[PDB]
Amino acid sequence: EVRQIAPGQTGKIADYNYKLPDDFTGCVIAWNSNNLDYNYLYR
Amino acid sequence: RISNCVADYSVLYNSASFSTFKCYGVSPTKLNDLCFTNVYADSFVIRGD
Repeated sequence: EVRQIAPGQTGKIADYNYKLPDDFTGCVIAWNSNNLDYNYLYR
Repeated sequence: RISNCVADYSVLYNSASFSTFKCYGVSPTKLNDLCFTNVYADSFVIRGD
C-alpha cells in the first residue's frame, strides 16, 4: 500500500492512524514479513 | 442527474470502500462543505487495467 501510506495522504490511515506532515522524504523497501519472520493492527 | 436531496460525502470520504478515490479540482475534504448548482454522474465497469 505504498501509494496509500505516503505524502498526499488521505484515508483512515491519515486521520485515524498515521500521516506525518508533508516534508521532503524517502521511502521504504520491499520484503516478506508475515511469512518471513499476522494479527497486527493500525491505531 | 440528481437534485432534491441532502448529501453527506463523509461516509464515502472516510470509509475507504471507494478505493481509487483520486480527485481533481476540489478538496475531497471540502466536498462535505461546498454546495453545487447541479450534479451528473456516469457509471460503468471495465477490466482491472
